[PDB]
Amino acid sequence: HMIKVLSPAKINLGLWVLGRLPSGYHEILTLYQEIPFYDEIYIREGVLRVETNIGIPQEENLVYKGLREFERITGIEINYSIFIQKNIPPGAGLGGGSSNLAVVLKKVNELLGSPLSEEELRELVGSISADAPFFLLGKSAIGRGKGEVLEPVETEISGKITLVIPQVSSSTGRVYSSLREEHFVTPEYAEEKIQRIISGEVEEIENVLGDIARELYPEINEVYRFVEYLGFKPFVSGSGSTVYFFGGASEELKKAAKMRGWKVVELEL
Ligand SMILES: C[C@](O)(CO)[C@H](O)COP(=O)(O)OP(=O)(O)OC[C@H]1O[C@@H](n2ccc(N)nc2=O)[C@H](O)[C@@H]1O
Ligand SMILES: Nc1ncnc2c1ncn2[C@@H]1O[C@H](COP(=O)(O)OP(=O)(O)O)[C@@H](O)[C@H]1O
Ligand SMILES: [Cl-]
Repeated sequence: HMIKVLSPAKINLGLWVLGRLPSGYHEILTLYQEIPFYDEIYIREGVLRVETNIGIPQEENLVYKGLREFERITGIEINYSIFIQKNIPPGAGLGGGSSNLAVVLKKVNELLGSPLSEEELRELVGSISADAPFFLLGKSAIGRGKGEVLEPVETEISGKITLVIPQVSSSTGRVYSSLREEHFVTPEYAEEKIQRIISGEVEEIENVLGDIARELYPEINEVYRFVEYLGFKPFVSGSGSTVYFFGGASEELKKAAKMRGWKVVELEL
């Protein structure tokens, strides 16, 4: 009895870093926005298996790690065969892996009689991925702490958004590790910025991890410069690699993308 579950992406509509935590993580503020861009996940009764169409090893898959932790916490044997069709590229700053982890573990929990509460599930996915708890909420939310302390919000943002995703995979850890004092801001500063974005002022979006990613991976900067040339203000999701803008894709951009190996995703919010 195979089922299909959709695993959506997010973008950050702005991100600010407040400082380092002794744990090695960073305290942040960000506006998360779930976007209609999905991995397709097929769940089948069978021997525990987690496969993708892009060669991610089972042992390194967040979903697999989550299911194995589920088994350990709960005592219940997981007999599900998982295949993920990965439309959302790894290292794109769209939280694809985090989404995968959250929707699979939410579904498997329900299928097995809900041995974990909303809170326990949240803590489980959260202990593996800072972005994963967002995907248990979806829609629009302010993420605080490491990103997992969530406040649902209603924004005045709608219309076309285009994602331009280069082939280069951005390492989240490497981008965060390049942060120094000059990159940090007070929460009061970030908090004012986020509220303006929520009210529709998209010009107020910024993201220091984007600044760093453009330096560490020159192709992200090329995409960024190309979007400017197209007549749009570019923005960066996560720690890169994705650049987005508020508008549609022209034939010129599609041509550039085809030639350069960029993925162009046209969305409506
Ligand atoms: C950049 C964002 O995509 C914005 O939504 C997220 O903060 C990244 O979250 P994620 O992909 O779930 O990241 P994780 O897999 O939990 O952590 C990967 C690495 O990123 C760094 N990291 C992540 C989250 C955070 N609040 N501070 C950090 O410093 C840590 O060095 C960590 O080892
Ligand atoms: N199910 C999964 N989907 C995508 N990436 C995964 C998955 N499981 C593990 N990974 C690993 O996580 C990294 C990218 O994950 P992703 O959530 O796309 O990062 P980000 O969105 O922060 O750029 C890659 O190194 C990849 O090998
Ligand atoms: Cl930005």
